Amino acid sequence: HHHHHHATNLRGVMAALLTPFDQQQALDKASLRRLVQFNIQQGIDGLYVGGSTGEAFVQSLSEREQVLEIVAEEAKGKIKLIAHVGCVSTAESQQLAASAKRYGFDAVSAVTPFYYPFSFEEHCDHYRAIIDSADGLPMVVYNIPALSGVKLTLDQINTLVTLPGVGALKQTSGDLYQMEQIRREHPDLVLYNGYDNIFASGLLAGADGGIGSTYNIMGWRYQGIVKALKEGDIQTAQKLQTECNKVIDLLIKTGVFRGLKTVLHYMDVVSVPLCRKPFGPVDEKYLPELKALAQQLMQERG
Amino acid sequence: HHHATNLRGVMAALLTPFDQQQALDKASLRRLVQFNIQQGIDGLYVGGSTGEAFVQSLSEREQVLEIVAEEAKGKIKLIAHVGCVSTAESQQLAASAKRYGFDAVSAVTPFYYPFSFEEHCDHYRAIIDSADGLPMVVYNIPALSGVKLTLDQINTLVTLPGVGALKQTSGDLYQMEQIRREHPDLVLYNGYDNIFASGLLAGADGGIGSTYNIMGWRYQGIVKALKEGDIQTAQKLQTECNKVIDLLIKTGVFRGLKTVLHYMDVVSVPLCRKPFGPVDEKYLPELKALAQQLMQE
Amino acid sequence: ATNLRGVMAALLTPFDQQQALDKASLRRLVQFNIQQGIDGLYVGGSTGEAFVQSLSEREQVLEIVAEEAKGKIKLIAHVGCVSTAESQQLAASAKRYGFDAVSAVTPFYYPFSFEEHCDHYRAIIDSADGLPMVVYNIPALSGVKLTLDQINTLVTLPGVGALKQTSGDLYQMEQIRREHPDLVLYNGYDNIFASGLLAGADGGIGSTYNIMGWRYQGIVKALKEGDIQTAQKLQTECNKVIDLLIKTGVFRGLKTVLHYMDVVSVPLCRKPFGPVDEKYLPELKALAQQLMQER
Amino acid sequence: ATNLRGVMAALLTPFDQQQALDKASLRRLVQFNIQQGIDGLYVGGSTGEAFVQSLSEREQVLEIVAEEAKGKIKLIAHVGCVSTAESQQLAASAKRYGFDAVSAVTPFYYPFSFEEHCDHYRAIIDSADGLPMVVYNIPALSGVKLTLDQINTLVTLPGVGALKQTSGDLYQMEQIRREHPDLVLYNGYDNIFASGLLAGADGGIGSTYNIMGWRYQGIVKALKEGDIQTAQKLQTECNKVIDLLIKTGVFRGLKTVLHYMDVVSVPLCRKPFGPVDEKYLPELKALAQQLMQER
Repeated sequence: HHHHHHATNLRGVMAALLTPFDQQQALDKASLRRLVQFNIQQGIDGLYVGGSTGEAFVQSLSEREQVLEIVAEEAKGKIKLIAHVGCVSTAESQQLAASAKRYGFDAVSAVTPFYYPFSFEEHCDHYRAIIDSADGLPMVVYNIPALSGVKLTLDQINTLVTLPGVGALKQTSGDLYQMEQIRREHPDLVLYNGYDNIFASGLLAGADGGIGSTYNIMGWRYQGIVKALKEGDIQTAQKLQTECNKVIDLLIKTGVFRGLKTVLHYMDVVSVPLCRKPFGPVDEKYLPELKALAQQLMQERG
Repeated sequence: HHHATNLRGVMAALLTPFDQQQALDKASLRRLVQFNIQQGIDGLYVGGSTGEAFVQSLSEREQVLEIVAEEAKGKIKLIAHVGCVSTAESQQLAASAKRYGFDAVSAVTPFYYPFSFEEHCDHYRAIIDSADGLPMVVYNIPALSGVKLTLDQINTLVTLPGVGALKQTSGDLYQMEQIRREHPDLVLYNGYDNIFASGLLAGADGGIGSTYNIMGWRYQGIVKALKEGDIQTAQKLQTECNKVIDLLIKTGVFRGLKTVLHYMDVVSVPLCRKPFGPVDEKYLPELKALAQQLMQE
Repeated sequence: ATNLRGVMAALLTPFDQQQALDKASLRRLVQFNIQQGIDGLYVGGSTGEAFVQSLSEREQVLEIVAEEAKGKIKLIAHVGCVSTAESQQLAASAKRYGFDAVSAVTPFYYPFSFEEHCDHYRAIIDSADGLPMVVYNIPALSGVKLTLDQINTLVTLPGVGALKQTSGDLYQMEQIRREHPDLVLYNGYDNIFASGLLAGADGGIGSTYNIMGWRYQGIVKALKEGDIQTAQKLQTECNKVIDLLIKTGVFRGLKTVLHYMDVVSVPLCRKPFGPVDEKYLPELKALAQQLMQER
Repeated sequence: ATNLRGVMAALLTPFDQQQALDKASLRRLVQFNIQQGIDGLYVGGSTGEAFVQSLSEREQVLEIVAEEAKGKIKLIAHVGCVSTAESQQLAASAKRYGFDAVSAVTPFYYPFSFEEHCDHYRAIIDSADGLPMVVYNIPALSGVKLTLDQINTLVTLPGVGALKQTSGDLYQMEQIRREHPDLVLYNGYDNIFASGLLAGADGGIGSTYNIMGWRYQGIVKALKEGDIQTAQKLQTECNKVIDLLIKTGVFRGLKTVLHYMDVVSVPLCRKPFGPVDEKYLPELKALAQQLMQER
């Protein structure tokens, strides 16, 4: 499918960008800019902006557009930029897609619309409408059954990823039989592994990249896994995945987004490491570990 | 809980009319509000799931809340569903509900992202504060929210200061009985229309539901029949409601209700917002026949 | 199938200190149930710990219960196994012992297609040799998720006279009743019995009927007479007991209550079920005394 | 328990058109596996249709397999039942027949507490009298949802030497390996074998190894050689076969391929399993021919 061929340039390891907030839970613009540069300096292939990790679903459309605009100013032409524009509403999703186009993003993406049960035909129309509003930007279908409640069959996934204008699939599923099945059906499809804690295994199963939240603090590790596997150095790939999972273990305990924001706070990137309500603060007993992790990561990096 | 005793009854979960451009249809909203008042409904639950809240902006939700208050304040009870995923957004809507003179606020357990139980409690606390004296109706709908509260957690939520009711959209009638047993004075709304009679028997003392927009009097009739010990009439009414619900599930529930209301000369354009699609045209004869049946009744 | 309508205790299987069948306690439990005014017994079901018994042990229980109670109350033999052939054996034995009906749980563990489920029931019905089949639906334990349409096909199979509906979905209970006005339809979850009857069930089969079957008969009566408050009160009292039994473990909690009622010598379930925690013994003792004083 | 590390076929149990054990085909299937170069056999498991056989039938199969294979390849006896006592009888029999290890699925149908699962394993381990235990985790069929902490407790019980992990959660696979660097850890889902090895499994137990065990051994080899492309190519070929087997039904599909390889006389599973849809026979025959020519 030629739409898959035309999206070849989107293959890679893309950080799901966090949205920094200030003490009053408004956008912290200076921290957002610092975070974008910090990701570029890690050697990340691109950014996935306004996704789950960006706390999109506790932001308004206007807030999401501001983030999109700022990220484009900072990063357009330097690394790939995918705009997650998905809302429950098709119309809202289209507005964000239109804005992504205006700001010069390389792609758009939409989570399968959630809360209300929609038919598969309704899902397909949703993506079509957003693709039209994206005005040439390729679409990354975003599948995350754990949070969306949307339970697509493989046949449905196949239809979705071959809609005109779709160039990739962000597969946030731990089912690696299905990962292999998708690769086998679509040999040229850009296929992002969505769960960071199985990245090496997802690549082996057929993913050709990833999009993840933990890439913000250790994206070079995931780059290092791609490299190890390409060279056939399985031991280095396993070692890196194991180190990633030790960190993921801690972030699951602390809360993932806020744990990441706190680590980035000790890396001097984020000024105030809060998520938006109803997310609460990181428990203070985890602070030594998170600071320790921040120190560990800079020392292996710098 | 005995304070909020005035919130007991059968409250329609109000639909939000739209036009073919997907804009709010305010004329049809007003007509639908009056249609519900004329049916003898006890109140309206505004901007809930049935109201298509989660495909509207805050401004749109506020516009609807305002119009309903204009139409119905003082005539029937008004509950504003103000729930968003965001606490701050939910607080804005709660403050607006207060301004418009609603009798109560409500919020669905915040969804998509997993939140801890403590995070849920703080969310409700913050909204109650912004409601500034309006009692809170905790809204539990596990099937759509993905939030799996334990009974003990439900107990903690419903006894938070400012909480006067639970909207229990759950088919587990053991838990319905357990909630009634623990909280003898709690206003407890049955949320699944197709078990209303059984929910009342288990302990609910009223309900909030989408199908009440077209046949609210049948649910009042179940309440009446059960108060008089007339099981047979209660069962017959529930069976008739379920015959309708079978059809609505086939057609799509919100858009089916809006189509019935369209044939009743209430709603101009029976559309839901995208990504909801239109009613399959093969169902229109059944939906029209139903409107006629219900009007004659 | 109309004569199968009613309130039937899901009989427990008493065991001795060595986990073998305690035949004397079994006989005592059967009589105890008859004296409570139960309409019948459902023997060798989930509650009977069927799935930790051999086929010969299950036959032994069936034979003895028939000795005790045949002619006096209705007797339904749960003959269900994963294996069809094993299920057929028990069905043939039920017929020999003179049971009024057979029953089989949807076969579990391995996923079977719906037509495989249908063939399974057909085979068991053939082996039942004229005994009506009670289809037994319990999704929470069986893992089998039948659609309403599939339930409709199952309950209309030649030879099927009833459905034991162990589901808390009371929309579906009403739908089943509406589709099949004459079907015998047993409410399976004790803790919604009053509500299940209201939705369309015309009786029930349950584990807690062994210790308070008269309360459920009382709910049927109260509803028949339009005494909704009495029905609700009885359901509430049943649910207070069910709360405790869920804490203690239901089969062993029931056996322990029956032990304090002088019916069951040794109130053990079969391994891997463990014993009742000793800290719940005062509550279960208090419960037996209350129920005995209640009659 | 390093000696248990490897690629072990979950042996199918052949039956005839009467649904009786086909012992001649069992012996042939055992020999066929040995000649494929399999490391061992896991006997009377899910794939062996344990849960539609009597204890005696399961014992007969265990005895025959030991006769054919003892000392030539590793032998693991799946002795698991819902009942602890039944599981203990099979464990004692496995010991008598000279098996290298025993295994038990988490007991299913009735909800048991985690303590009750542990005591179940302790009892089976005692009856195995020195044979190491392979804890068998298969959430999708058993309905038992163990936490990582619970799995950690189980795999460290005295006498446990391995975990059969039939779960597609490869985060947990990695976590288990991280916690227990020396634990024998079998990948249970054949269609993610290469990925499970990468996450931390050090071998596997699977149903499809009966017809293409050498491919899985080839994946283990390719990964140790650091040849990722060959590991992927092999996994892709295994999944093309698995796609077909899932369409046909896996056990009966495997038996049908084996039939065309002249190993199994009658490719039937026991009722309530039905026969293969005849429209799939051309595909299943061609697969047999392909696989015979490849080996």
